Amino acid sequence: GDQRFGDLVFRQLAPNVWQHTSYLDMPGFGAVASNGLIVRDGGRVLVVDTAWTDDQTAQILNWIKQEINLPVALAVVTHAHQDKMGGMDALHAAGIATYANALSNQLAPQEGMVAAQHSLTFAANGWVEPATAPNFGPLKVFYPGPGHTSDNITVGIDGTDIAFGGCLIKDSKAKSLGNLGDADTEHYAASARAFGAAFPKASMIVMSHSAPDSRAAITHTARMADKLR
Ligand SMILES: Cc1c(CP(=O)(O)O)c2ccc(N3CCCC3)cc2n(CC2CCCC2)c1=O
Ligand SMILES: [Zn+2]
Ligand SMILES: [Zn+2]
Repeated sequence: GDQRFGDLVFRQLAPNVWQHTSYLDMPGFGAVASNGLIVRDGGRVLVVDTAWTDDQTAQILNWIKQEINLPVALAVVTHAHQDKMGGMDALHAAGIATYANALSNQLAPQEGMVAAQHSLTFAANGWVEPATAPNFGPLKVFYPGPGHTSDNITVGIDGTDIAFGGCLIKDSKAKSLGNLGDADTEHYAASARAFGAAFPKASMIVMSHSAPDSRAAITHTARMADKLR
């Protein structure tokens, strides 16, 4: 059930959850799909990840306006790369409170990203320090450890079977682990499984560059990561 809205695709995953998809024509490799989430929490909307660009991100807000018609209370972005943080200005222009890993906001300038307004910090166990993620409601935010990037974070939705690995997790039939230029070879496998252990009740794993999968994605990604050991 893919709904086309301008150059973006929206798919309902569950009663209060949609997957937003945006495309960037990358030279030689084609038009790359990137996924985030839109979660209705009672009388407000929560956004996970921007589109690639400000224009695309503004089309997510246009879609929310038409299809939900409630204020976007906050957005959380899963690491400091264009597919996840490219549209930060569009969120700020819309007056939306924005949250990222402290380290994402630290990296954002040199990555050519605009920093989120607010910084998340994580306890030893990797769960977000609740003080830093206020009014997140059903969004459960977890730092699995260094993987796809050193600053990558994951999000589960309470009252839902859905967990989001971002660019850390690839689908169960994936060939490679993709871009590893900013990756941590050592702890990737561990981080991939820490995400799995953090959301064990999650039967639908949403990820950046594939349609939603089974938990096989996590094991498959972790198993492919174990070759980097
Ligand atoms: C940041 C980044 C991404 C997004 P992410 O998956 O790393 O989050 C990317 C995402 C996808 C991608 N092709 C998709 C199929 C296989 C590879 C390449 C990506 N390249 C490398 C390009 C930079 C300019 C020319 C090559 C990236 O630099
Ligand atoms: Zn990335
Ligand atoms: Zn990615």
